[PDB]
Amino acid sequence: MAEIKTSLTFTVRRREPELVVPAEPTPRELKLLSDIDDQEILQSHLAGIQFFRHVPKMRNKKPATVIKEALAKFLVFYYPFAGRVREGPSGKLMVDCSGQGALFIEAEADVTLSQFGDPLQPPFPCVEELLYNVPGTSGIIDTPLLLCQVTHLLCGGFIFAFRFNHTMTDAQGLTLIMSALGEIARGAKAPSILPVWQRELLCSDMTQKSFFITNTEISALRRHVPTHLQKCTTFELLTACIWRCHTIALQPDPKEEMHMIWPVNVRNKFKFIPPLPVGYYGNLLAFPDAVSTARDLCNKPLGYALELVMKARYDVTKKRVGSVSDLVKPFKGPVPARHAIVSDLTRTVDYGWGNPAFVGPAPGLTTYLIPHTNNKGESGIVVPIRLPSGVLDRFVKEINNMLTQAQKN
Repeated sequence: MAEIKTSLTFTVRRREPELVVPAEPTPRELKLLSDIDDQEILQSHLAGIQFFRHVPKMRNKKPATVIKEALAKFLVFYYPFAGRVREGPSGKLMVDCSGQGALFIEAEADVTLSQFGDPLQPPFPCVEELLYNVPGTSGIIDTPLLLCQVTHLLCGGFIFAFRFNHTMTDAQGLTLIMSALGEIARGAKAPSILPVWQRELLCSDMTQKSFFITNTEISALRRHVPTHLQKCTTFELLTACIWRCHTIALQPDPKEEMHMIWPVNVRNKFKFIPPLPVGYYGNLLAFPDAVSTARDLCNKPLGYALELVMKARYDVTKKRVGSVSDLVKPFKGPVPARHAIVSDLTRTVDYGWGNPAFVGPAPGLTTYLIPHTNNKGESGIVVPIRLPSGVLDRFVKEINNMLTQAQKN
């Protein structure tokens, strides 16, 4: 199984980050975060990256400057994104909407869009520099809720990176919000969709390796499972494989309980009554939780883990009509420690330079299924696994063994 090493590196020069406040005074309120965006597993950050080719007619305009000023005007409507989150009484998190400002970095990079390769595909080099981690930012509470970096290129293109605080929205929200920002950058005076905020309706020694698996091997793994389970998604399959291997490789007590947790967006999977509000941009995620004992995962074939993953998916999606509060629920209980997390990154913003050349995303195991078409014309999936060297080599060994077999028969 191949490793993918990023072989591009460049200087980045950044100015000092600036607080962007809404261009117009906004309401000073104390808003509540819903019970979905409040849950522990979602108390992280959520990151994205956009690549824009140079446009000659846009020569008189500085993308950082258009975007920064757009941002001011955008924060007028999305004024929670200029607030800080913090601890309510009891154990609930709220947004202090006082226009403190989002963070914005203007940067330049000694490199050109072309030097990234054909095509633009992740994982990207030097991303830690494209979107800097200003010290005193990475906490959930009392930090800016949005951090964005515009970095312009020697070729006249530019990269736009952004990190949202994940208690405020999810990837789908991000899409809406990014489009809103784009229309305001593009001359509009209001987003096409006017945002609402009604989160009450939802209350009541480590080493890294990235691996490419060709659709060849995926095909093999598919043909090596029970036919009644052969119709799964390739995400489902690969997550089965990772749960299985990570557990074997983790060398834990055969009695330990093993959890395989992933986000599933239910914005468009359920038909809600009452419907959702038109400008809702709160978190809308179910967390299927596939469990098994260590020893069953290790002793049984991949079909056991796979079947369990699909029963998990179904169980969390079983009901398809009802209220949000009945249909969408937090992850039950304290997220375990033996858990493993997998996000699916397999499934049109314009600021004046057109649509992006690429647009995507920057103690237990947390990994991503990243689409990646290879050097020679294989679609496939890149998995950025990171573990301790002991665990990590054992993880590769076991996943390699499964690979050899699945095709070799």
